[PDB]
This record gives sequence, structure tokens and C-alpha cells, in this order.
Amino acid sequence: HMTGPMCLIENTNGRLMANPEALKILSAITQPMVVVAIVGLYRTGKSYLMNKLAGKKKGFSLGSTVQSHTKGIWMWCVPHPKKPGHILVLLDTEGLGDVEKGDNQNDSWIFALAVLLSSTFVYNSIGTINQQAMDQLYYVTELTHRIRSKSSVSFFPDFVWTLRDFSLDLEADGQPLTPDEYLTYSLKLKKGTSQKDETFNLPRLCIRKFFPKKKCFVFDRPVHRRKLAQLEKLQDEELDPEFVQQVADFCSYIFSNSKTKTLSGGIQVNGPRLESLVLTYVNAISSGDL
Amino acid sequence: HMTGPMCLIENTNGRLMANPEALKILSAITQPMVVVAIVGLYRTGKSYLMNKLAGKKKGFSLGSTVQSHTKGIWMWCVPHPKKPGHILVLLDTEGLGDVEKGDNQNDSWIFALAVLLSSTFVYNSIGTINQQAMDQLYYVTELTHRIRSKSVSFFPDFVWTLRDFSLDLEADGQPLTPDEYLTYSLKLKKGTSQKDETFNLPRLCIRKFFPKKKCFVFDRPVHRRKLAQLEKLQDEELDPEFVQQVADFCSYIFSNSKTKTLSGGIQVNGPRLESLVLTYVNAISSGD
Ligand SMILES: Nc1nc2c(ncn2[C@@H]2O[C@H](COP(=O)(O)O)[C@@H](O)[C@H]2O)c(=O)[nH]1
Ligand SMILES: Nc1nc2c(ncn2[C@@H]2O[C@H](COP(=O)(O)O)[C@@H](O)[C@H]2O)c(=O)[nH]1
Ligand code: ALF
Ligand code: ALF
Ligand SMILES: [Mg+2]
Ligand SMILES: [Mg+2]
Repeated sequence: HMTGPMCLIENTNGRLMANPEALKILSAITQPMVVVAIVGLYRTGKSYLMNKLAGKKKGFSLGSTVQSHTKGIWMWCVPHPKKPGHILVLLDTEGLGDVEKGDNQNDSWIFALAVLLSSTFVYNSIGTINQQAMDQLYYVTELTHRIRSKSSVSFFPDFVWTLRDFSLDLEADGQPLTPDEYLTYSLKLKKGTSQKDETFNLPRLCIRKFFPKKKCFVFDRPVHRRKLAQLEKLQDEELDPEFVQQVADFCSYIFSNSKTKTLSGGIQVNGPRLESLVLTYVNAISSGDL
Repeated sequence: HMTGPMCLIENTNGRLMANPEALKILSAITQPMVVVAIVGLYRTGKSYLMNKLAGKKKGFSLGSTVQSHTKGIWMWCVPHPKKPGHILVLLDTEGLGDVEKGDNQNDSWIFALAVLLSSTFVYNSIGTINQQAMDQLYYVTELTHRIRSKSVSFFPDFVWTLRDFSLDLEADGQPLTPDEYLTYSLKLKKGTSQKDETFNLPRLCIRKFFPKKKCFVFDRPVHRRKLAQLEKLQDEELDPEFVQQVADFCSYIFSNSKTKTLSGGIQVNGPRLESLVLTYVNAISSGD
């Protein structure tokens, strides 16, 4: 049916535009949708992980260069491998912090759309969880509220942090951590009444409230090789064997746990209803708030 | 001289303070100084690369876990390996973006001090040059002017060190040296629209602020899944290319990094560095 990805939201010269051809395809799919979007800094292996969710070696194209490759937001609608009669919709995004673009405002919009359109939202980083990403997640979360206002049980997405090229010991304060406990460690509140105790707390309170469920997975370097240039065409046997497992566990969690996308009121989102969200939210951005 | 590093600027509960023991060591050193500082996100291999400048296996301690390890600003004064009668002062810094700390303002001060105190400033990142790193570098150079106001260029030279570098050095069909990658990342936009001007203004300020720039790439130090034992490994246990890239970095620092200088052209020795540390730490500890 849908034989490869297609640009859903174009990103050309500062302007975010819905692709009519993608909208057409969406308007033909009447099945309910599980929507999994991924965002993170550019050149962090996002497109590759998304191809795993499709069960394919190739799909969203990777790019082997210091330049950004994924632009705007791409979609790939494929049969949901565990829930009969559902469609799994994969949303692959333009990486954050491209120095060729140099446009933060534009980053925020893409980030925001990804959150607004998803039922599972995947934030992808290398090595560590880091405050600057947590600051940005919080900002975009709040912006998401302003966009919903401009038009106008929970229908906010569940949350996954994917840690790439993970090489450090999962320990803190003498104590081992699971990946999940590392995430909740990172969102832990300062006990104090004190003032700054409150500045520190407040973003964390907001992220914890916005995303109802949370999950964290670590991934080894895919390959031992010093270069990733040939990745698209290496079979599992040529990859690091614990990377392969880690990817399986991740996919299997997404397949088992990611909920059907839902409108406020509880109505389930299918093609025509996603098409109508895309336009609503792109129009709301094309206007003028920040 | 110094058998190991020590804390120069402590960082406790939002307070940055000079270590009197460190100042006392500074005040005894009459020789002119080359000062190399390193900044970047936390857990990014900063302390390891600094130890290679000191030609020791162990030194600034690394730490194995997800938690930050280097706190505040540490110093290591060793004889300059290429300039007789000079001292090489290495400043290793608390990494940025620590989720345990969750204090951007503290990050800034540490970032500003490193810039203010150095004669070569090394900014260290994984994989790419990110715009978020550029944005903060701009922010901090401006802050720097503010701090200097509370009380022939003497601004440091600049080096971007790219870690775990795995991507093809190539942009728009054309192959890049690391240096051409840095200058590509600071390229200005043709036109003169509002948003051309916004894009340009950070890039103009960085390029003006740092007289010389330079860029190195480093492979992953090891192939092993985990970094844990990395204090202990010899050069033949490491990635061969990483060893050569480090040799090349070090030999660039040794050859090219200038003596630290005050405005008016006076060369900074221990007592003059001491007085800079106090001056800048007090200005931060006062009220903006
Ligand atoms: N460092 C790293 N790069 C990866 C990984 N997976 C794929 N890549 C590379 O990341 C690039 C795509 O990243 P994206 O811009 O989609 O975030 C491609 O070069 C792809 O080969 C990974 O696990 N770690
Ligand atoms: N990913 C990565 N980590 C490294 C590298 N060199 C050393 N490390 C690790 O980086 C951590 C220290 O980083 P720092 O907090 O000083 O920036 C230690 O765990 C050290 O073993 C490197 O080249 N790449
Ligand atoms: F750099 Al990309 F998707 F190619 F973030
Ligand atoms: F996490 Al560090 F120096 F130990 F930035
Ligand atoms: Mg991509
Ligand atoms: Mg360190």
C-alpha cells in the first residue's frame, strides 16, 4: 500500500506547509492510528531507529554526512504488527540545531507539531540526558498549549527517551540505575520550600504532568567501525549484538504499549482525522503567535 | 612542579569561590603563562583530553558513570614542553547541562570564567557542531564583556574539538577539512532581510571575538561497548587514529598557543593570574 515514506510537512525557507499528496493518502485510510514521532538533535540516528519500527532495512533515508538530511516531517503508514485493524504511523522529523539553518524558532515549531500529532513521543539523545534538552522539552510543551488554544482520560502523548551510543555506567550516588530510573532521577524534584528549589522544580513538574506514561531505553553504538557510512545496508549479524537486542526490546515495547491516537472527547484518530489535525495545527502556526 | 591538578574555583550551592590553596601556588610562579581551558557539555571526554596536554595518563579525574564528575574549575601547572621558561596552565571545567544541578546561570559563569582566564579556549562537543552550542558561545562572549566592565588583542584563540567523530566530512558535494567545517558553520548569509541579520549577528560576534580559530576531529577512543577503564589504557590498546589525532592536537597547542596577556600587553604570570581569578570571581559574586 504505502511503499515508502512521504513528506508530510514541508519545510522551505521558514515556512511549514502540509503536503497535499500526503494529505490525500491520509484521507484514504479509515483505520484507527497509533502515531509515533521522534525528535532530537540532528545527526543522532533518529531516522534509523524509525526504520526499525517499520521492520525494514531502509525507508526514511539516513544521510552519511555532517549535513542534515531529514527536512520537515515525514510520515510512513504501515500495518500495525500487533493490533489487527490498526495503522502504525511513523513520523520522522528534521533534527534540532542544524548550523546550516540557524533557525531556533523553526526548530520549536517542528518539535511542537511532532508532540501535537503523536500518541507516543520519542525524544532521542546521544550519551546522556542533559538539561538543555529538558529545558527545550519544557518550552515546547508550553508552546503546544498555546497552539491548541489558537484552535480551538488524557489525549496527551506518552513519552520515551532513547539514549544512543550509550557508553557510561548506569550508576548514581553509589547505586545502580535502570534506564527508567535514570529518567525519573533526571526529573526528580528538589524537596526544599526554598525559592530556587521552585524554579528548578517547575519545568520538571510540567514535563511529568504533560506526559502521562514515560519510558527510557539505552542503545549501544550500532557498529564498532569508526564510520557509519554504510549503515543502511548491514544485516543484524554485522551489527553489535546487544544493539540488535536493544532495538528489539524497544520496538516490542512500542508495539505493545503505544495507544491509539485520540481526540479530546475520546474519538479515535484515523486518516481523515489526522489530516484535519495537520491542517489545523499548520494553519495555527502559519498565522502569528510564538 | 605540580604532581597533580587542584581545584582553582570551587562550585558549592550556587557559589563560585577561589581556592586559597590554589591562589597560593599561583602567587609563587613568576614565569609567564600559556593558559588553555576546555568547556562543553558534561560527560564529553573533556578531562581525558586535558590529561593528554599534560602528557600524563592520570591527572584530572574522569568518572565512569552518568553523573557529572569535574566540579568547578581545576588547574594544572606544568613546564611548557616547547617554550623554555614558560608555564603551561591547564584549566579543566565542570561540564554544561548537568541534570543533577539544573542551573544554567551557574553553567554560564563557569563558561565565562574559562573564556576570561584562558589564552586558548577549547570548546568540546560530540559528533557535530550544533547551533545550540553556537548560541551559548555567543551568549557567553557577550557576558564576558559585561564581567570585564565591572573593573593588540588579548582575547583567546579558539579551538573546537569534535569527539566520537563518525560522519563524512562533506558539505554540498564538496569535501571538508575540519577547519573548513568550522568556518562553514560560521558562514554569513548573503542578503539583508531581518532574518538574514539575526542569523548573522552571533556569527559576526564569535568571529570577531576569537582572532584565530582551529578545529580537530577525534575518533571514539576505543571500540569496546563501555568506556569504564579508560584511565588505565595504553596507546596500543586505543584506536590508532585517535592516538594520532591527539598527537596532532597536542602538538598544535604546544606550538601555537600564545602567552596570556592583559590589556596593554603585559604578560600574565602566577600573581597576575591570581589577581584575575579574584577580580572576576568577585564581580560574579556581587550583583550582575
Ligand atoms: N551516532 C550514531 N549515529 C547513528 C545511529 N544510528 C544511525 N546513525 C546515523 O545518524 C544519521 C541520521 O541521524 P538523524 O539526522 O536521522 O537524527 C545517519 O548518518 C545514520 O547513519 C546511532 O545509533 N548512533
Ligand atoms: N564519548 C566519549 N567519552 C569519552 C571520551 N574520552 C573520555 N571519555 C569519557 O568522558 C567522561 C568525562 O567527560 P568530561 O565530564 O570530562 O567532559 C569520562 O567517562 C571519560 O572516560 C571520548 O572521546 N568520547
Ligand atoms: F540530521 Al537529520 F534527520 F538527517 F536530524
Ligand atoms: F561530566 Al564532567 F567534567 F565530569 F563534564
Ligand atoms: Mg533523519
Ligand atoms: Mg571532566
